[PDB]
Amino acid sequence: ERSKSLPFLMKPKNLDGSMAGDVGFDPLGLSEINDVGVDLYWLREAELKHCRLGMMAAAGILFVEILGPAPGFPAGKSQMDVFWKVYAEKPSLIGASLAAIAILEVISGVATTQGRQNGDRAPGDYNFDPLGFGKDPAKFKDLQLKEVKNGRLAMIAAAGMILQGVSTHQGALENLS
Amino acid sequence: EKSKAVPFLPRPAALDGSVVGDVGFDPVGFTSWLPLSYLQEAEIKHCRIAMLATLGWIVADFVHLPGAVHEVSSLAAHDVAVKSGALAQILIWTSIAEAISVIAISQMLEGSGRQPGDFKFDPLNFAKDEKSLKKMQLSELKNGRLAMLAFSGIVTQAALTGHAFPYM
Ligand code: CLA
Ligand SMILES: C/C(C=C=C1C(C)(C)C[C@H](O)C[C@@]1(C)O)=C/C=C/C(C)=C/C=C/C=C(C)/C=C/C=C(/C=C/[C@@]12O[C@]1(C)C[C@@H](O)CC2(C)C)CO
Ligand SMILES: CC(/C=C/C=C(C)/C=C/[C@@]12O[C@]1(C)C[C@@H](O)CC2(C)C)=C\C=C\C=C(C)\C=C\C=C(C)\C=C\[C@@]12O[C@]1(C)C[C@@H](O)CC2(C)C
Repeated sequence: ERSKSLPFLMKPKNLDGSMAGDVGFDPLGLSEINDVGVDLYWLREAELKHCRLGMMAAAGILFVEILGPAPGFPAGKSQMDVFWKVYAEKPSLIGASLAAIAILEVISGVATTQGRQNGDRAPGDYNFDPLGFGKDPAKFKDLQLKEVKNGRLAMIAAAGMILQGVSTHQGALENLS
Repeated sequence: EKSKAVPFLPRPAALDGSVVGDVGFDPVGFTSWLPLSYLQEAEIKHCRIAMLATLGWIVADFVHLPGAVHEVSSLAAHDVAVKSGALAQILIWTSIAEAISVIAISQMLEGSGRQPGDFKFDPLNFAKDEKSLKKMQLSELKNGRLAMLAFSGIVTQAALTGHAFPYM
């Protein structure tokens, strides 16, 4: 009856055990929202998209700062400020990436709403397993848990890197030391 | 359910299997409120127009017709051809063809039996049975889509950088 994460709180009604990373940590009861097209399905899809985006962004920042930029690309070690140097010399790359992300996000929203309507697609599912790393069950749950935990950690990390780069105008590991 | 192209999206519910080049790609559901034959005709018309346009752009940046008016790049050829009246002739004959097309598409939508884009233009055969016709229709659709995207890229690159045939 009590949430596993917060023993002083009752179990959130909509979070039983199903989703990976579920420990009952919903103090504000946001999982019970059923308005403005927002429900547990939409919240989970948003959480998974945030997890994946944060993982990609944190990996990119760390890669560029440690191993350096790719040939022909600007340096500076400040990832929040090197973006304007890339846009100053290769605006077409940024524009094409933005257009591609826009199209993919329109497709993602359509897929999310459709799967919410005629329930056949789990939240965050895009059938993207080209290498077959999660075919069999009893490993899919473990992979989902790993992805969720890594994505939450990378969300926090990427938000921290964004704020550090905006404020200190220095690199992430530069702030570290 | 679970359209072939986008495996996580539902089938567009208007494209089951009985159209050439039908991989179930309609995420925004254009076929849900527009006739399928109308959209097919529009797509095939775009394919043919853009194939001709890409070939003409690339060729005219290499080979020029005799005369001083034909000595401009394809990027600047529009303002020269419109002034000389060269594009007026193309406009006149294209308008004639498109009025006949108005009649044809109206008849196709109101029964008839004319397949979308089927003008029966076939001096040579190149398509003897149903299988050959289907294969060549798929080839035409794929080549036309590729040429539409290719002309888009060619025009955008040439406008961005006023370069010759290599528009990099
Ligand atoms: C979308 C189709 C299209 C359009 C609008 C244009 C437009 C133009 N072309 Mg052009 N061209 C095209 C296709 C096209 N071309 C193709 C496919 C080729 C390859 C043979 C060429 C080869 C070409 C050359 C070599 C030159 C031009 C030039 C020009 C410019 C002025 C003279 C002229 O009209 O061309 C004259 C066109 C030709 C001599 C060949 C056209 C052959 C046609 C397109 C193929 C048969 C299709 C058939 C007749 C369709 C019937 C239509 C129906 C309604 C009845 C003008 C901007 C001239 C210029 O100023 O260059 C900058 C020039 O020197 N074009
Ligand atoms: C209606 C809609 C879409 C939809 C739909 C459909 C289509 C109807 C389908 C469904 O049926 C429903 C629904 C709702 O899904 C809404 C669209 C979404 C919006 C409104 C898009 C918002 C995106 C904004 C982002 C993601 C911007 C991020 C900015 C960053 C800046 C980066 C910086 O580097 C910059 C530039 C400068 C640097 O110095 C430092 C920083 C600041 C870090 C980080 O990235
Ligand atoms: C949109 C795009 C790029 C957009 C870039 C933009 C907006 C950038 C704009 C800017 O930089 C400028 C210009 C100047 C700056 O000052 C301002 C900004 C704004 C910064 C590229 C698309 C590029 C699109 C591309 C490359 C498409 C390739 C498509 C292929 C290969 C298709 C293949 C098929 O069609 C066939 C062949 C057969 C079919 O049946 C099957 C498939 C597979 C679908």
